[PDB]
Amino acid sequence: TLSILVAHDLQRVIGFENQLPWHLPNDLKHVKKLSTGHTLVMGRKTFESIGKPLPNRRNVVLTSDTSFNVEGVDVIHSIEDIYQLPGHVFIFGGQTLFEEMIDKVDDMYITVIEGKFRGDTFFPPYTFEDWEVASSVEGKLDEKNTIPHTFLHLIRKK
Ligand SMILES: NC(=O)C1=CN([C@@H]2O[C@H](COP(=O)(O)OP(=O)(O)OC[C@H]3O[C@@H](n4cnc5c(N)ncnc54)[C@H](OP(=O)(O)O)[C@@H]3O)[C@@H](O)[C@H]2O)C=CC1
Ligand SMILES: COc1cc(Cc2cnc(N)nc2N)c2c(c1OC)O[C@@H](C1CC1)C=C2
Repeated sequence: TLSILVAHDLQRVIGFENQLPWHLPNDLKHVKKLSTGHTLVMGRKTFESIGKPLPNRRNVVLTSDTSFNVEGVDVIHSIEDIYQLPGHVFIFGGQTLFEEMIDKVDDMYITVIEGKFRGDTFFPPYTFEDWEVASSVEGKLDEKNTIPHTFLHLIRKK
């Protein structure tokens, strides 16, 4: 199973200066629940943003750099390697990966951040005429999660 996993704001911002624009623990907890025990596929810049492989799952980085060899990371070098990997693979970012994979994945786990952030990287446009809402669940606000957000699970129609 091939999934996108992504947080994006009302204008589909995903990124600013190689970090997330928002502070939102609940969504990182969401990511953790989903991807633990499974595989993340991520491009190099995104990996460099996370810095270390995420515990307790397979971390796969897509890069052209054949020097690349990082303890705890699998390297692949073309998009097409993605479809080898076994099990539930989450496409994990960034803009270039989402743009490359969005027409190819079975389904997407999106967190809509109900906010307008300044960004420099974006999730590509998509339509609900294409994507059916398997679930929509409001995140809870609290001291430490103070931006409204909705967990969507969307499945390619038809
Ligand atoms: N909100 C969210 O859910 C998430 C947001 N982000 C954000 O996304 C942004 C990063 O996106 P972006 O800047 O596009 O970078 P990416 O993380 O998508 O990585 C870009 C790099 O990935 C590698 N790559 C991509 N496609 C290929 C390919 N087909 N073959 C070989 N290598 C490939 C290249 O690495 P190289 O040049 O080394 O060869 C390329 O430079 C950041 O701002 C980050 O904060 C990231 C993940 C999640
Ligand atoms: C671009 O930066 C990040 C992207 C991401 C990617 C990411 C974040 N949020 C969502 N919903 N999907 C994603 N694909 C993460 C992330 C990032 O910064 C550390 O942090 C980690 C937390 C510490 C364990 C997890 C994810």
